[PDB]
Amino acid sequence: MIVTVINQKGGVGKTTTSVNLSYYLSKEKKTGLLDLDPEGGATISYGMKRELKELPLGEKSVNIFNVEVFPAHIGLLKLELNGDVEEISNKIKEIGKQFDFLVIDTPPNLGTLAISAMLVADRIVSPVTPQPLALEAIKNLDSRLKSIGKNAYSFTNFSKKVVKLDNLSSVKFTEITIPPSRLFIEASRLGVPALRYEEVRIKKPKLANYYQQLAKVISE
Amino acid sequence: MIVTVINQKGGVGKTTTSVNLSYYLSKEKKTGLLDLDPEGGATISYGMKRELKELPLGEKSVNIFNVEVFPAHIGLLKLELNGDVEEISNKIKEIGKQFDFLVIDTPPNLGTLAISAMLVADRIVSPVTPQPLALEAIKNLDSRLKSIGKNAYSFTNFSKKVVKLDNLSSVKFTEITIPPSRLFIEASRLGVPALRYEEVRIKKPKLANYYQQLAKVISE
Ligand SMILES: Nc1ncnc2c1ncn2[C@@H]1O[C@H](COP(=O)(O)OP(=O)(O)NP(=O)(O)O)[C@@H](O)[C@H]1O
Ligand SMILES: Nc1ncnc2c1ncn2[C@@H]1O[C@H](COP(=O)(O)OP(=O)(O)NP(=O)(O)O)[C@@H](O)[C@H]1O
Ligand SMILES: [Mg+2]
Ligand SMILES: [Mg+2]
Ligand SMILES: [Mg+2]
Ligand SMILES: [Mg+2]
Repeated sequence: MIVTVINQKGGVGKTTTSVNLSYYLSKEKKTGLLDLDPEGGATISYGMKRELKELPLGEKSVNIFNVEVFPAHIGLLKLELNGDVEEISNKIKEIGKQFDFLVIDTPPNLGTLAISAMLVADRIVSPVTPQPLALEAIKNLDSRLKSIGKNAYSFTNFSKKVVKLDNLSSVKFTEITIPPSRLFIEASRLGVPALRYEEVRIKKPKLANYYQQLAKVISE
Repeated sequence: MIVTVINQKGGVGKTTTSVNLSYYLSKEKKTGLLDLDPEGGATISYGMKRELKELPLGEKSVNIFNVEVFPAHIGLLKLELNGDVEEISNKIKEIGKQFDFLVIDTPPNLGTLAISAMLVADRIVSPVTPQPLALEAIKNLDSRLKSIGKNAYSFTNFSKKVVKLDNLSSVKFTEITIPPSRLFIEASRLGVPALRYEEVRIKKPKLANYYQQLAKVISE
C-alpha cells in the first residue's frame, strides 16, 4: 500500500504526518518512508542529513527506528526540474513493491515529484489547518483531484476542533484533529518520531490515537 | 585522534561512553563512531540494527545525529577469530585518518577486534564501576596494557564517588565520576545518545559536563 502525503501549502504538517504514520505502521508491517522533498524534512526528522550526491530514486536507504527511510538527496532537485512523470511514477511503484506500506513525504509544491507520488498513491492523505492558505490549498486539491477523479483523506492539524469545508466531494474530511503540542517540536528537535519520543516523554501517550485513527480510516 | 573505549567486564558503560563522547565531539569536530561489538550496542543507541551481512570492516556507515556511525555487523564475528591483528590495525588507522575523532566501542572481552583497537588507539578510556568484579577487570586491564606498551585513562560510572587504585601504573585514575541517572535508561529506550535526549528534555542540560571533562582530560 502506497500512502502519499500531499499539501501544496508549506508548514501544514506533511513531514510530521509521514514520519509518525510510517513509524506507527512499522510496528507490525514492513514499512518504508520515501523523502521526496529535496529539503529533506523527513530525513532530518529521522536524524539524518540530505545526501549531497545525485542518487537515483530509491537507491540509498537506512533502517532507523524500524522504518526504512530513503533519505532526501540533491538528485531529487534534477527530477524536480527535468524529471519525467511516467518514469518517476514507475520507479516509485517498483520501490513500493518491497513494503506493506510506503509512506511518501512530498514537497510543498505541485512539482514533478509531488504529482508522481500523488498519481501512484493508493491512499492520498492531506492535512488541513485553520490557516487561510491551507483552506485555499484543500479546495485546490479538491478541484485538481476531481479532474483525474482521485480521492484524498483530509485530517486537521494545529487545532483542537476539526476543520471541514463544504462542497468538496473528492476530499473526505475525517474527524481526526491534532492539537498544538510541543511534543512535536521537541521530537523534531531531537530528530526522532514524535510517536517514539512520546513513549518515554509522558506517562500516558496521546498521539498514538491520531495515527491509529489515520491508519484505520485509510486501510484497505 | 583515535579514542578506544575498553572494558572486559560487561555492562560497565562502554557503549554509553562511546555513544555520548562521540556525540559530544561531533558538536565541534568531524567525528566517527566504530562499533566493534558484534552485539551492536552503539548501533542500537543510534537507532539502528546490526547488519545481517558479513561486511568488510568499515564499509557501511550512516550519519546519525551528526555522527558517522559504522554499524556493527555479523562480519565482525569472523574477524574476532581469524582477523589478522596487523591487518585490522591498519584498517582501523585507514578508517580513522578521515576523522578528527574516531570513537571505538569494543565488546566485553579481550579478543582480536578489541586488542587491535587498543593497539592503534591514541587514547584509551576505561569506565570502572564500584562493583567487586569491576576492580578485578581494571586490574587485569593494567596487565593487558603493559603487555602492549599502552596506558589508559579511567573514570567512574554509576557512582557519586570516584574509584581509584594505587597499585596500577598503566591506568591513570581521573576524578571523573558519572552518577546513576535515569536519563541514560530513557535514552536507550528511545535509541538515541543520552546527550541529545537531555539537550531536548530539560531546561539546563547537565550530562555534558562529564563528557567535557573526559574530552579535556584525554586531549591534553
Ligand atoms: N500538531 C502540532 N503541534 C505543534 N507543532 C507541530 C504540530 N505538527 C507539526 N508541528 C511542527 O511544525 C513544524 C512544521 O511541520 P512539518 O511537518 O515540517 O510541515 P511540512 O508540511 O512538512 N513543512 P514543508 O515540508 O516545508 O511543507 C515542525 O517543526 C513540526 O514539528
Ligand atoms: N550512569 C548511568 N546511570 C544509569 N544507567 C546507566 C549509566 N551508565 C550506563 N547506564 C545504562 O547501563 C546499561 C549498560 O551500559 P552499556 O553502556 O551498554 O555498557 P556496556 O559495557 O557497553 N555493555 P556490554 O557491551 O555488554 O559490555 C545501558 O542500558 C545504559 O543506558
Ligand atoms: Mg516536509
Ligand atoms: Mg538494510
Ligand atoms: Mg557495549
Ligand atoms: Mg555519507
